[PDB]
Amino acid sequence: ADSVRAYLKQIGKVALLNAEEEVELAKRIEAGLYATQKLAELAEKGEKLPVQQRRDMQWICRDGDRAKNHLLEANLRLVVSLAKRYTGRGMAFLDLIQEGNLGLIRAVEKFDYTKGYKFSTYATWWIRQAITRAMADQARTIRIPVHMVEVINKLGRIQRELLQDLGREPTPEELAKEMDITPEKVLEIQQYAREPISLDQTIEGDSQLGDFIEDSEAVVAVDAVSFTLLQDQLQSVLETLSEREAGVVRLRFGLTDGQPRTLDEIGQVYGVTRERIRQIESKTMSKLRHPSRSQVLRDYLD
Amino acid sequence: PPRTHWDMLLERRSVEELEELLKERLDLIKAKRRGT
Amino acid sequence: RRQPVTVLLKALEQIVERFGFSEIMMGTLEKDTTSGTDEALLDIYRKLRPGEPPTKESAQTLLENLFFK
Repeated sequence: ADSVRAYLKQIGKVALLNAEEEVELAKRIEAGLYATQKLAELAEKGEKLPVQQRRDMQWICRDGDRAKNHLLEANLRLVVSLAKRYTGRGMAFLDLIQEGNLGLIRAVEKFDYTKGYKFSTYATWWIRQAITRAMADQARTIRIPVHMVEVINKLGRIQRELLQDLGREPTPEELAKEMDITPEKVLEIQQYAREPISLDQTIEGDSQLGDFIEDSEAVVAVDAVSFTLLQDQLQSVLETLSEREAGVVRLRFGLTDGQPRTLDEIGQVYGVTRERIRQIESKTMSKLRHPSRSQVLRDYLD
Repeated sequence: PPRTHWDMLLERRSVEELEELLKERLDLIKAKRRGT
Repeated sequence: RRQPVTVLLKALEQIVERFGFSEIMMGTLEKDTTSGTDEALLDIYRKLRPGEPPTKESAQTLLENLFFK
């Protein structure tokens, strides 16, 4: 009928364990893990083993995984027990549950039975960390990193505490001193904490927001034509200049090629010292400023 | 170079502790087949 | 749709005696197959939570937790 309703149906099909049961599973899971590593090291070093001993060693490797999976399936209810408390903070319940299961996995990987502590005592840390670590990683569409997500929560914490001490929302200078940071830092943090909004959202009636965004780089027909008319006007001026003079002005700004060129690079094509190119440039520019040549382009200024 | 289940196990128990554990586990299967 | 009208009081004797005035109400009751308080509370349970095996405690807290607290 419902997705989550289906998952709880199946996790409940495994009976919860007791302390002695946990310790045993934690032993077999550990022996199988060492039995596996032992055999791998042997091939590198040689060290063949008794044909029979190797047989029941490989079975211990195989047997440890049943202990691993049996231990996980028994404490799945614990994950859901912890995940419920974090719904509605930007993550679906199932995603919280799965990330919690990841923490449960490591808890099993890192569990120590010799300490004699109940499993739920230690596994709760890993499930809680795996869920919150996941929320910082995913809950936001723009994905602030963890340390920055940590300072945001700490800042809001401070504002909350202070608000009760002061009776009013604090000013940036007060939060800056209370957190031991600069007032321009806390302001920069409050800009990061902004969360996005949906274009597909609608605003009054039947009009989605998305239809109001301008395309900035869209070609504006009134300017692109004048640009074409402008580059034709410049083509006229070049015919008035000396053939060497017109060639220099282009290459310096790369009108034909589309890329500028430095003087030394303009010296190779014309086989002259780069200073001479600078001199020719200066004389030709001043002549371009001459009253006759530039009169038309004044109006084309903007 | 990840951090694997072996690394996490070796960090908390020496090879002599693991070896003695393996010996116990080996004797269990040893008793099963040998002793009725 | 159309839970038997009798199952609700079974969820909560002499059901016929106190309401003997209505002839049709007794006709619907005669058509109701459930008998007893716990046996019919399972009938009403199956439709409220489709997919959960009832518990002896959950059956009784089901009806009271729903509408009376």
